[PDB]
Amino acid sequence: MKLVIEGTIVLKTGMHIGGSSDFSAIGAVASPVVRDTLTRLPLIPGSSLKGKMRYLLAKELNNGILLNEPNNDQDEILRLFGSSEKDKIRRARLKFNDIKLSNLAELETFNVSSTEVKFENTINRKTAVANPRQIERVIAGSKFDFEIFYNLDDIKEVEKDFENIKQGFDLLEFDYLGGHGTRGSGRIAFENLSVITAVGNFEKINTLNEILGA
Amino acid sequence: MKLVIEGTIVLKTGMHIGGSSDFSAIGAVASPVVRDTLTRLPLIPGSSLKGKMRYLLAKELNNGILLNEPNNDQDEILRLFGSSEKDKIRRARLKFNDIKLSNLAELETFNVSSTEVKFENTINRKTAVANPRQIERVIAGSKFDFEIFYNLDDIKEVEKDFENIKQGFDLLEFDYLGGHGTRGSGRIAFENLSVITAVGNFEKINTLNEILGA
Amino acid sequence: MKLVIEGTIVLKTGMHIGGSSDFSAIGAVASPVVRDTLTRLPLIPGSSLKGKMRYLLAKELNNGILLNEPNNDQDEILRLFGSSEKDKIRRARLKFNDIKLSNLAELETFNVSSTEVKFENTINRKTAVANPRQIERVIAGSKFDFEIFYNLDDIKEVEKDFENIKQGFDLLEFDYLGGHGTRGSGRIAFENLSVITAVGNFEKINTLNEILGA
Amino acid sequence: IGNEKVNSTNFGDFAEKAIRGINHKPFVQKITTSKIRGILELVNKVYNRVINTNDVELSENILADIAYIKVKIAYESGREPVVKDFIQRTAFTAAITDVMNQRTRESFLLFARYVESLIAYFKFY
Amino acid sequence: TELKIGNEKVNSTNFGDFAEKAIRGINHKPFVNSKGGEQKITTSKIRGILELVNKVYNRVINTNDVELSENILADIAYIKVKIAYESGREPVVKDFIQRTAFTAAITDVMNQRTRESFLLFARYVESLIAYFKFY
Amino acid sequence: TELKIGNEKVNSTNFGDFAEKAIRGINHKPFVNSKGGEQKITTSKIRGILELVNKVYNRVINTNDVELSENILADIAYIKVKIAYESGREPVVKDFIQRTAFTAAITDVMNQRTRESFLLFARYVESLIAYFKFYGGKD
RNA sequence: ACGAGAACAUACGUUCUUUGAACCAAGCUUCAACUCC
RNA sequence: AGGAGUUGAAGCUUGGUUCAAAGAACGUAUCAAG
Repeated sequence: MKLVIEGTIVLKTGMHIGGSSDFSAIGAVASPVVRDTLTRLPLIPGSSLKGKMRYLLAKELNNGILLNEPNNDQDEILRLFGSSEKDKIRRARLKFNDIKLSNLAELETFNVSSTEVKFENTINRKTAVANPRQIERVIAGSKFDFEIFYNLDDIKEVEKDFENIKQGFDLLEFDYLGGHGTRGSGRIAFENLSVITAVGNFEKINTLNEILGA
Repeated sequence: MKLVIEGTIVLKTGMHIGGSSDFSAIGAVASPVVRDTLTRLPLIPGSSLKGKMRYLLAKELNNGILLNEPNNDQDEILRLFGSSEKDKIRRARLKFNDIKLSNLAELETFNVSSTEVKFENTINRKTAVANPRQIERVIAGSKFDFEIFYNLDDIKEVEKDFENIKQGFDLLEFDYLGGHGTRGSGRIAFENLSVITAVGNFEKINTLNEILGA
Repeated sequence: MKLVIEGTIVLKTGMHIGGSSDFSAIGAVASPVVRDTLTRLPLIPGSSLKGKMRYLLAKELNNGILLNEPNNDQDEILRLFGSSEKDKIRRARLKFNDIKLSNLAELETFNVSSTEVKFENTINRKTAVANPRQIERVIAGSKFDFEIFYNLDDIKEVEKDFENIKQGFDLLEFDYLGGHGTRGSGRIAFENLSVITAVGNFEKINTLNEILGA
Repeated sequence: IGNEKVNSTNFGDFAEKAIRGINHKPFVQKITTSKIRGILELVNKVYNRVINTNDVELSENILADIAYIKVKIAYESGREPVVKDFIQRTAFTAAITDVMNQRTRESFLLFARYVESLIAYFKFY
Repeated sequence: TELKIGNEKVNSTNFGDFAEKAIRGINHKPFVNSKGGEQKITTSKIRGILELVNKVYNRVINTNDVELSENILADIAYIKVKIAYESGREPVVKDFIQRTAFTAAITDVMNQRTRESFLLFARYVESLIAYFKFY
Repeated sequence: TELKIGNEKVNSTNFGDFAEKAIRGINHKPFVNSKGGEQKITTSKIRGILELVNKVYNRVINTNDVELSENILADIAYIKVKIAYESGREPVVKDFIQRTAFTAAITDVMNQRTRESFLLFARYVESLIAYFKFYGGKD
């Protein structure tokens, strides 16, 4: 049985994830955000969401500090986000996906593009001169409908797994998702979370649905 | 645990921050104020608040003057605002956020727009010919309800960290926040200052709220 | 460690300053006064006070003549008001603020409005046909409570800097503040000057009120 | 924001219609550019004090001001017949009485813009 | 998107070309001041007209809604009145308004009460004064 | 795919070379401001021109169709208005705009209302700024 | 009665860390509330 | 006995200054080598 964790990521601030570090232009936006190049719609990679969730969730478990290699931190983290140790390997139950922006229609009704340019600088404090900085940022209020496939390997662990998943989702609400987060960007807020089956039907889907949808 | 530093920034003067990313007219404002582009509500970037607070706090600490890079502050400032020096890298305990204008209804109650245009000029000293400019600027008495996340990692250093944070806010009361500050703008003040927990409870939460509520 | 220069500007004459975005009725005042646009009650911009003080100091220092660009003034002026030359940017130790009207209650005691429309014209001397105008001019006997943040850099120059500040306070007594001041406006009187610390305690602060508030 | 069939928008259009009604088939000696300006000057002398007030209602002194400019234009209409035809073909005293029975600041600004539009469109033709 | 002048239309790809043709109509056949002399309009009059528009422009580009508010369109009507008055002041201003058809554009804005129509009108006025200063 | 300036056409093989020739023709014969000495355009004004181009260039590179949308062409026409305004203000800007022929380029961008024409114009102006900083920089 | 048969180039991994769009600049310059009868 | 006529005119509409800096640039595991 395989479950699908359906929801929406809502941007509270910028969320500057991703980009080619090549030259863009001379006086134009530098380090653009990652996009789905067929549409060139702004994108959340599943790698970013998975890595940030794994970091925060493995910091809350192993209570306090996380000073270790990611291939061996905590057994719940290992069974949730995969493993690659030599004599001890188990699969990830979660399959993250590349998230695309979904509310471009609502952003077109406001006569705004899906992305903006934030202007920054710094002040070299010995000479007190400025050094400007343009970064592309997705606008706030941008919605990102995501699907994560959950591989239900064992019935005895699924409630602890979604307790940990709701724990990681609560941890991401008080942290940033990508990019210059300590400078007022990247703040997200998960909403409309639910779990539905892929094929067939799961019997105790309700305890999962409202330990996660609460 | 993580803590949330809730509060508000009230403006005593203009506080013009930022540069669009907008076209300009030829009889209207040059350098308009930065905005949250979904709502076209004026915004304080978290980068500006973090940079000004870091500069003032690392000017008070390191008693006297500072002339160095951000990586060469003392360990209080490096541990509070992050670091990127080569081996002794420190993750930032503070996460700032983009601060939208928060009391728009109470500005509209006095029947005025959220921003103003402030007419300026300069005179050439040898020919006495004027040179006018118009800067968009937020109106005084605009309140900005902010929140800053704090990362409780070492419980024996949280007292000194919040002492330093209240020090930085009390310095930033006597200084501008951004833009044309020496020429009469940017003077802010800090009100409604408190700290709350993200999830759970911190044991000496009263000794942090008292050191900020004075 | 900052000092705050509390004071009061007392108006002897009109002092019409500023450009508004008010639509002007054609039987009414044209080019009205600048206002603090929340209540839009009369305002002295900080930029106007800084510009006049820098002008009158840069006449008396470098005694007499003045035909140079503002970055090429004397060292006292650049270290007191700021610089933008590429090699040596000086961060200004002064910080002016927009000064709102304070004694509106004192004016309502006298039962007068806070400003007044002054009637002027221009006689074309060829055919003696006039050309009228109205200007909105603040009334005399109006106070303006201000406070200028002195940013203390080194105590070897604070005495000379407040002596120059009291010199610029003296020099603006005999010259206008803004607008049509060569024709009888803008006569100010700096009354009840003082200085105080923001936090901490300046040990030689009793000498500073002697050289300033006297 | 109603104020007797003339909104915050169509005030200049009503004044243009009134002046074009004046310009063809006038009274007998057409009205000059001095009395109508005197009306403009008295109403904008009230307007300066009005627009530098703070609140959305009117004081007692302001109602005294509109009442006294009503008796002033009553006197000035009592002087000449051409200004009687001017104030008759305008809804001027109607606007003043509506300011009496409405007592709202935006209505006074609308009436001031109406009489300013009267001045402007008299000058335009 | 749409703004009519006569039977001849100006839209938002195009206002620079009618500003060309409008100013180059003001030049090459200028105003005659009831004399044999020549007279063209000064900088301060047309740019007082620009500042008259830009008192409204600073509150429209700052806003969100696709329909203009009543305060804004009231000040648009005020712009039309001030146009009529400063036309009545000087005959050179009257023929500048009549040739560079400004009353037509401001009445178009008052008819279609949309945000983008006034923004196009502001583009057209700024382009008028741009091509005034260019020549 | 080929933008016309004067009697010789420029495309994506020559705009760096054309802008280099234009900048190096601005030097060796600079502009005189009706006084004794020469005067060339400063950094800040041409960075204003480049910022005006970049305000559209930041949006065009994330577009789909090969023909530009109408709000892009609106901003291109308004760039033409702004350049014509700022050149009429100062004659040193008019000399730089006419000699490093800008108005003809932006008009022929407005004729062939395609994406590649505007990109050719934008890389042309970017190369123009680049070669101005390359030759005789004052930093 | 095919140098063949069977075989996922796969598992793990945050485009991320540090950075005030700043600094400098009087809405001012020149104007008789006036002329005529 | 007061009538008219000027209700603002001209000038500047931003000037200059830095216009992405330092880091990491794949690490591992089978494969192989021993």
